[PDB]
Parts: sequence; structure tokens; C-alpha cells
Amino acid sequence: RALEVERTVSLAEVYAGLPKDNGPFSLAQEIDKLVSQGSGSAGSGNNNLAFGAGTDTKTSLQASVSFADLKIREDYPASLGKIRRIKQISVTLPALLGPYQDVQAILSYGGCEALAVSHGMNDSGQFQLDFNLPFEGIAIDQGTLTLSFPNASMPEKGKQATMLKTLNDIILHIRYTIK
Amino acid sequence: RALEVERTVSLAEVYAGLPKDNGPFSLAQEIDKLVSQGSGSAGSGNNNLAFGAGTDTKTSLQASVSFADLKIREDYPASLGKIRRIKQISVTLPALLGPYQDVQAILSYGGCEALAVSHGMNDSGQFQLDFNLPFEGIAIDQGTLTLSFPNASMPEKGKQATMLKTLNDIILHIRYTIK
Amino acid sequence: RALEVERTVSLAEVYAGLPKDNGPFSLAQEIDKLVSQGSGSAGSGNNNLAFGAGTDTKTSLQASVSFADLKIREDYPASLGKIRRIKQISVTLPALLGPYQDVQAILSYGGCEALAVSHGMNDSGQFQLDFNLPFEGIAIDQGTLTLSFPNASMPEKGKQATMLKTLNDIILHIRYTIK
Amino acid sequence: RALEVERTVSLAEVYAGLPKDNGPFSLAQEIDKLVSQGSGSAGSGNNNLAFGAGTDTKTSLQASVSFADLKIREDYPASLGKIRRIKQISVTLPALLGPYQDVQAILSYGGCEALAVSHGMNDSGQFQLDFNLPFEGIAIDQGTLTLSFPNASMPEKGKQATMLKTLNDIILHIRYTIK
Amino acid sequence: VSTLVSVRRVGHEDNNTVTALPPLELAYQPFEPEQTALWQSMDVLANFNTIQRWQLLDLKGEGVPGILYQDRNGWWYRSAQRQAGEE
Repeated sequence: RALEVERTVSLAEVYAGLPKDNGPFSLAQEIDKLVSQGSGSAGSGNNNLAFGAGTDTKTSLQASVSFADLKIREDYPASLGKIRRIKQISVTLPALLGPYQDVQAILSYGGCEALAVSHGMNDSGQFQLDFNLPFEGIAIDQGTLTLSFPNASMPEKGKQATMLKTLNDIILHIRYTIK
Repeated sequence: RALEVERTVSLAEVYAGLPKDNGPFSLAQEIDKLVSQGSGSAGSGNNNLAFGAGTDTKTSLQASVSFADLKIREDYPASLGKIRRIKQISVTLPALLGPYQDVQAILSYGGCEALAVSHGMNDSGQFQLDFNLPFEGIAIDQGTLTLSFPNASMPEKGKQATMLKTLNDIILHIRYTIK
Repeated sequence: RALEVERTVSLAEVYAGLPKDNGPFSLAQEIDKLVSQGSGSAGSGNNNLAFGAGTDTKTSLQASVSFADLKIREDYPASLGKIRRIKQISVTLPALLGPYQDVQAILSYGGCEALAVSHGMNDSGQFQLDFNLPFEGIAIDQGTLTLSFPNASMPEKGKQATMLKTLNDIILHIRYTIK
Repeated sequence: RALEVERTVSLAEVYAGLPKDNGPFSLAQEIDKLVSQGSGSAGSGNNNLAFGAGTDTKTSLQASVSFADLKIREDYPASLGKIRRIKQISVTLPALLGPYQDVQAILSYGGCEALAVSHGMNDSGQFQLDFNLPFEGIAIDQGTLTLSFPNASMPEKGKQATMLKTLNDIILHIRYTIK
Repeated sequence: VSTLVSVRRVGHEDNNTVTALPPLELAYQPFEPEQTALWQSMDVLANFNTIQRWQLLDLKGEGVPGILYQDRNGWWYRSAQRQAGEE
């Protein structure tokens, strides 16, 4: 049936690859800068890294990325089809976890629009992933994918503040179909 | 379609973290003391360590914990769902059992209220765990969770009294949903 | 839902801890004594290691154990439930096999009353142990469970006789439910 | 419930363990002799190693065996049951293969009578093996089980003439049921 | 470790003096890894990975580890050899 495609996206390579008018940055050097300070920002537009602006998320480091800047539609020719939409997204968080420690992270989209990352190593939000789903059918051009880290402030004594210093990248395993 | 979160809870860190108006204690030293003698308690309130009260239960070393004093609701903002209930609980008893040994322990709650721990290494109470359960729907804030070890008093020559002094910590792998 | 418990039973630990009135023995020493000669006996009652009695079973070593004397009802308090019925039994034989040898053994109770051990490492009798069984529902405190080894006579040139000389133990993985 | 038994038969121990009237033979020495010259024979009766007889099989090396001489019925006593019939046969060929080569072999019987061998690592004929079958229900007493290796002639420059030089034994994993 | 660094033969005269030979002294190769620790990039081992089926081991005997990648059908090897360039 459909061309079942898997694509690996590094948020550290997207944030470093921003144009100089949009302010590129190193991910772990601004994550450590924003966690230690408690507030601040990085990047521009939809490829930004900042704390959440709403209430109840003032101490929550959020890492956003635009789907249009991932350039996924140029990976295959347009002669193969145009129905290019997401089947599934899993998150890899290469940090240093403790022996019995967990990562708290919500992968959002702007009940199948959100996803909770709990162990951070090829993490789909499900207790059992079954293809027989969140972010399914989302096109690979429109939208903004945000990974929010709750309790991510060192001045406000967050329980994830020292965990996020060790975090090197936010790696997304985007599985999408070309129909 | 819920946010499916797994939180690992170490019970020695809970007992070491009670404020000293309730009375904190180390789990390993208080187990060695309460097994060697017959009577005795540790801590206070619902986060205690004592013996069984009922008939045929007074030689069962029971270790209880309060769900409100874990503060699992503080791990995510309340803006993404107020409805947090347990899907499954699994118990690990680290560095306890040999290759062909067994433990007798009941994880209960105050037939889906109880769970028998047998090998204690990411141990669910099931012969073959299927997600398609005990404690399914227990609220995150409310209740006590009690792990009772039968035959655990040494002056009555309990068969579990020798192996319980080896016990370092009790780990709970709580899997809950935020919907 | 039941309290689904697993108990590991070692027949060398059972046979060496009999009362002195009942004649305890070592399982490892008594096997290569009974294998090397034609036939003899060990123990008394239902906890006996002896050759078969009937037609075409005289050259077959049988290791019987009594369910009443394993005392599995005292592992948990009698307030959790008073029926404790077997779900599944697996057999593990710490032996040495040749280059293309198998194990021939029959676990029997005095089609779901028997089982055929083939590889002897957590060996249920099934090709696929699907939980959707033999010995299912046998009460844990009554009956006799025997394990027959065909072709066990070395004076009669049994093919299984040299494996039994290396047999250090007989391990029983009794899975039962308390409901 | 059937007594579900797995039996491992080494064809070198069958061929060398033949009675001296029919003529025992080394498997690997006669395979090295049969492949290197055009054709020949080794063994007698149904326990033989010869070439093919039909059209487009005269370059195939066929290893026949007899179920009546494997003596599988003596592995267990006849008081268990007399309905002893095959559930599944798989075959492992320990050889030395090339960089990207496969094994071609056809396990036949005198539809569910044939079975293709492709890799020789507990090789059932199936893509995925599901018990939810070839040779199923054939009794373990009567029959003749032939393993035919196509393209096995070195004078006829067959492609399998080099893999059979590295072949030391042929192993059959017979799964059968006693009921 | 204790290392024997100096051996000397001494004779003693009766008038409380010393007849001494010059000492045989011995020097050993030192282990000062706090100073001499050097970091070097390793681009020789491209796509080496313990998550996939790679290994630092030596087949062929030969005493120095090679790089073995193993698929289910074929195995790929990189034997250790000599750079002809400079050292």
C-alpha cells in the first residue's frame, strides 16, 4: 500500500542549522543557560527554546520546532505521491538518568495531539505500541512540535533541573507514510 | 487517548524524606531491627513500617506508604489533565533473591485490590501480563499502598526472617494515565 | 483476579530435610547408587525415590514428592483465601546433556494429569505454553506428584542412565492461584 | 492434552550406528566421496545416501532414513500411549557457507509431505511458524524421510558441491505427540 | 609498586669509617597519567557502534583487535595494519 517511511530528526541539528537572521544556537549550551537562570529564550519563530508562557507552565522548558523547516518533503521525489502524513512519532532523549529515575516530558502539537515521554529511549507514549495513534495523519509541512519539560528551573528548585544539564539532544523518530 | 506515564517510586527515599515531625527512618536498618525482634514500628501515619494487626497476620512485616505524600500530581502541570489514575503497579525488590529462590509478598490497597509479588524483579502479579488489571483506576492522591511480607518475625522462626535482612529498598513501578 | 503466586520447589532440599523417622537421603548420591545397580529404594511414604512397579516401567526411575508436605499453604496467611489450586508446573533438571541428547521424563499426578519434560530448563510440556493446562486446579495440599525417568537402568543399558549420574537436583516451578 | 515430546536425531549417529549387515558408513566421508565423483551409494535399505533416480534429480544428493530404525517408541514406555505421531519436523545443517549463500534442501516423505530448507537453523519450512503443518500426523514407526540436496554434483559443476564438503552432520528436530 | 632503585656495597673499617663503592642505580618507566594524558580524534572507526552488531575483537589470532561487523548472512572485517606514513 503506502510507502512506510522512518525519519530521524535531531533538534540539535535543526537549532544549529537555523539561518543567521533567525539566531541559531547550541541546544545543550542554551538548555544549561536557561535551566540555570530560570528564564530566557533561544531562537526565533517556531524553532525556539523557551519557558512556557501560560500559567502552570512558567517553570517548564519547552523546545519547539516547525515541520516546514524539517524539509521532509524533499527526501523523496514528488512523483511518488503527495499524501505525506505522519503515522507515529517516538522520542529519544540521550541524557544521564539515575538507576531508578524517569524523564517527565510532554510532546505536544498545535487525545491524539499529545504524548508523554517517560523513559526517553525510543519512547512512544504508549504502554504498548500497537499498529493494530497520537499525531497520526498530521501532515509533514504544517504545524509545530513542542517538547515541554516540567519542573525545569534551578532558581525555582525543579526536580528535573540537574537532569536537563546532561541532556545532549532531542531526537525524534518520525514514522510517516507516503500514499 | 490519555497521557500514559510511568513513575518509578523508591520506598526508602520516601521513608528517608518524611519531615522530622512525623519521623523519618532508613528502610534497611529498620527492617533488620523489626525482624530481629518481634514487635516494633517505624515512622508514623500512613508512611509507616510495622507488623500486621489482624488474626494470622501478626508475623507479617508490613510496609505502608501514602499516595498523597508521594506527590505524583506535581510531576506534570494540571493544565494538561486533572484526571490521574493508576493503570498498573509493579514491584522490584532489588538485590534480594538468588537464582532459584522465591519471595512471598502481598501488595495491597485500602480482586483488583491485591497483588502477590513472587520474584520481585519488575514483578507484576500476573502469570502472563496482558494490557488487553489490579489497582486499575486507583486515584493518584488517595489511599495507602501496603506491602506485607508474611512469616517475617525471627523469634517465631519465620522462613522469610533471614532473607528480609538482606533487603535494601522497595521499588514501585507505577504506571498511570493522565486523561 | 487471583493472587497468582510462583513457588520454586527443589527435590534435593525436600528429600534431605525429611524427619529422621521417615528416612531422609541425598538425591544426588542416591540416584547414581540406584542407577548403577538394578533397582532399590529411598525414603518412605510418598517422598520416595524408587524404580517403577508396573509392567514396562521397572527400568524407569521415579522420584515422587507429596504436595501435603511442601507446606505451601503456610507461605501466605489463611485470610487471603483458602483455595490454592495449581495453574502450571514446570520442571528444571540441572544435568549435563550430550551433543545431541534430549531428556525423557514424565511428570505425573496420582490428559491434564501428565507432562513430558524434553529440554529440562524451565520445561513445561507444551510446544508453546499458551495461557489461553496440565495439573490445572490440583489442590496444593493433597496428592502425590511423581517424576518418572524411562530407560534409567545401567545394568539394563538405559540410554538415560548416564544423564542421571550428573543430575544434581530436580527443580519444580509450581505456579498456583490463591483465590 | 498430548504428551508433547521433542526428539533430536543426528543422521551421522544413525548411519554409523547401522547394523553391520546393512553396512554402516561415515556421513561426512561418504558425502565428500559422493559429491566429488559423479554418483554412487552409501548404506542399504531405507537408511542410505544415494543420488536421485528421476529426471532432473540426477544431480541431487538424497539422504534417506527410516522411522522404524530410529527407535523413537522406546524412548517412553508403552503404558503412556500408543498414538505416537509427528507434530513438526525441522532440520539444522551445521556447515560453512559462503558470503551470501543459502542452503537448498527438500525434506520429503513417501500438500503436507514436503518441506523446503533455506537457512538450516532450526529450519521449519515456514516463513513464520504458527501452531495456530507438514508431516503432521505421520506415525513415528512407518515411513521414510528423505533430505534431497539439489545441485550437489561437482562433476556437473553444481553450486552446492562446496557447501556439502563442509557438512559434518545432519540434525533433525522431530516434535511428536504421545496420546 | 615498590621498585629497587639503588644497590650499594659498603665495607666498614674498625676505626668507625666506611669503605663504600659507587652505587648501582636503576630507573624505571613512570606512570604519570595525570600529565601525559592525551586526547586524539578517532575517525578510523567510522560507523562503529555497540548498539548495532559491531565489535572490537581480533579474529585471525594476531594479537591486536580488528573491527568485526556481522550480518546474519555475511561478516565484514577490518584487520589492524601499519600506516606507512610517518611513525
